[PDB]
Amino acid sequence: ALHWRAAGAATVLLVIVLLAGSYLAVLAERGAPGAQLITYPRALFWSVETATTVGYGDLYPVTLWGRLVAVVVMVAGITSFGLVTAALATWFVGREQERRGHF
Amino acid sequence: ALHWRAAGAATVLLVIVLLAGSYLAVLAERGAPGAQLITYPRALFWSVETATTVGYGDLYPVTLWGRLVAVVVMVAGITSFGLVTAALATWFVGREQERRGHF
Amino acid sequence: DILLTQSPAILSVSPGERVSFSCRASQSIGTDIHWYQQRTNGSPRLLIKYASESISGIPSRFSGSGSGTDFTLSINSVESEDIANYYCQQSNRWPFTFGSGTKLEI
Amino acid sequence: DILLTQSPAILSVSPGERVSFSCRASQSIGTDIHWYQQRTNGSPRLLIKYASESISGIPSRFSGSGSGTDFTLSINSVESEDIANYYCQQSNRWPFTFGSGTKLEI
Amino acid sequence: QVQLQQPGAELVKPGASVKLSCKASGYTFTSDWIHWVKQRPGHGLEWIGEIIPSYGRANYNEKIQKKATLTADKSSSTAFMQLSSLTSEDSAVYYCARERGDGYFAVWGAGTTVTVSSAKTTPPSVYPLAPGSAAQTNSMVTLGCLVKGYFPEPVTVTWNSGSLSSGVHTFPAVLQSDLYTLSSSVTVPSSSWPSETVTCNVAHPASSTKVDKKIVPRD
Ligand SMILES: CCCC[N+](CCCC)(CCCC)CCCC
Ligand SMILES: CCCCCCCCCO
Ligand SMILES: CCCCCCCCCO
Ligand SMILES: [K+]
Ligand SMILES: [K+]
Ligand SMILES: [K+]
Ligand SMILES: [K+]
Ligand SMILES: [K+]
Repeated sequence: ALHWRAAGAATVLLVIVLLAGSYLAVLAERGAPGAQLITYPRALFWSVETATTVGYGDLYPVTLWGRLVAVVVMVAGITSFGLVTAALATWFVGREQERRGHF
Repeated sequence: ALHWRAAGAATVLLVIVLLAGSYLAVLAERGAPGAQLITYPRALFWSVETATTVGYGDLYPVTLWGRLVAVVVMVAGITSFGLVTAALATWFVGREQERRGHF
Repeated sequence: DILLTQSPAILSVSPGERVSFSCRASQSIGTDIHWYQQRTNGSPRLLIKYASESISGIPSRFSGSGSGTDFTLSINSVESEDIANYYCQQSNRWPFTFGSGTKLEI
Repeated sequence: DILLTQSPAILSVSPGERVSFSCRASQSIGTDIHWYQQRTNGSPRLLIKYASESISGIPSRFSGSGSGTDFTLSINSVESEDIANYYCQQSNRWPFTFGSGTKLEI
Repeated sequence: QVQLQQPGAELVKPGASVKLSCKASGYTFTSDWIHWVKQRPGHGLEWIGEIIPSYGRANYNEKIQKKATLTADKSSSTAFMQLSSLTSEDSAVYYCARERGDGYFAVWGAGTTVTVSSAKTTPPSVYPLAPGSAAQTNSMVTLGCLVKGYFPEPVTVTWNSGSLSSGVHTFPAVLQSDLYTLSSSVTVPSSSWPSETVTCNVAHPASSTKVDKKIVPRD
């Protein structure tokens, strides 16, 4: 199943991006006066609300590499959601042409 | 492949919108007292978090044409994501009816 | 707009002593402050961009710090060529504004 | 709410001199300030909308500036017809409020 | 390799106008902003306005009176500022600065000294200043150069075309009867004179003149 390979890998990729992104955000934001994304617990929640595109604004990067990490977290969460949605649609379609009599 | 033409063109369109949108935002925001979207580096990151609909609120236009540019960046990122997701679903479907024996 | 207050107007310091100018903004501007040097009958010269980051060609003698509404330009061991007028400029909000300036005397 | 303080109450100026009224808000209101003119036994008249933008029919003599909590209405070369009461009004937050007013005398 | 080249000085009659220029060399990106800064003698820096030559849009300082009008010519890489209806309050030094669209002014021009007066342009008079023939010399001998009767500011003075940079004092000019007077001093070793040649180079940009003067000991 190709659609389950792409969705399954993207979700694994997303988890790696969320954890590494939380780590790399703190590493890139510290050293910049005024930054508030400087502790791992709340940086872990920031990566989730970034990947899900919620983006409250309570937490955000101010540096270049912090923003580059943010972009990666944005793209990873969006593409993973696009692949899973696509994989679900083909799963339902193939399931629907079955149950009738089409294999 | 029509679905790869539409997804491939939309992503190219998105890159053009992101770069021009960052340029046109600064051009439209300068001259308005209080505007903070007035330098190209951070305006480049603003267009990304706008097209991905993250929207932290750290950066946003305050003028008419700045907001019109923002609308274009919003729509471009959303429609590009809708076309790529659609193109992936048909790619998986066509790939799934293959591998069986249907051409 | 954003007014930048520079203190003191004139700053007296002994040779070889670390000195510090102060730039303060009417409101929080993060780190979008820039420092310039202007000698007698000369044009302004960028020393420090974005509060703390340095500029190629400018000695490591110069260093900046601060964030929000309090910014500082420091000079480790002031020598004679440091005698000039120092200005700060913000780029956080439109329009760009300058500080009143601080003269350095040894 | 948002209180708008106008200074000074009365403003004396010589003919042909650039004058400036001041309007200040209790809190930051961006640029959502508006200026009105009211002559003797007359109705208020909009001169400037949104801090700096002009109004058709109003001379280029009038100009506005400022943002946040400090706004200014300027008059290049004051003449006799400028003698009136000047008010500022904010539309950033509900409710709309007016300034105390500034009388111009020549 | 001056990135931003401006004329030396400009003399304007009260009520008239002038068109200042700022020729730009170096890299010229589409994200470049040209800023103009006004500075009065003994005063600080004042932001007038900005312009992006690649698009032609200009912004101005709302807090002050609009005396300037910004234009640009992409073919020649030269921005222009039109100062109209000038009074004595508009006499200052006007700089042009290039911003890469990232907030700071990376490179400045030399500045143009604009003088608004009804007086006429007068070339400077350079006079040698050799010490008395009965004066004593240490290990250093101080020589001078007198520049008087010029209008308007400024004047530039060099000794031996800049090679005699160290030991040079150029005193601020004094205004009297619509005319300026300036003196400049140079300190050279007593063995370096009159053995080596010493000459002051006085340039008056407002009259487009430049002369030299060899400091010959008094007969
Ligand atoms: C349920 C709302 C999900 C938000 N989306 C999808 C984000 C997926 C992480 C944002 C578009 C990002 C291109 C879609 C909004 C549609 C208006
Ligand atoms: C990918 C994380 C790298 C962060 C490095 C930040 C260095 C900033 C130096 O000013
Ligand atoms: C598309 C960008 C155009 C920006 C023009 C702004 C003009 C504002 C004038 O008040
Ligand atoms: K969203
Ligand atoms: K949001
Ligand atoms: K938000
Ligand atoms: K917010
Ligand atoms: K907020």
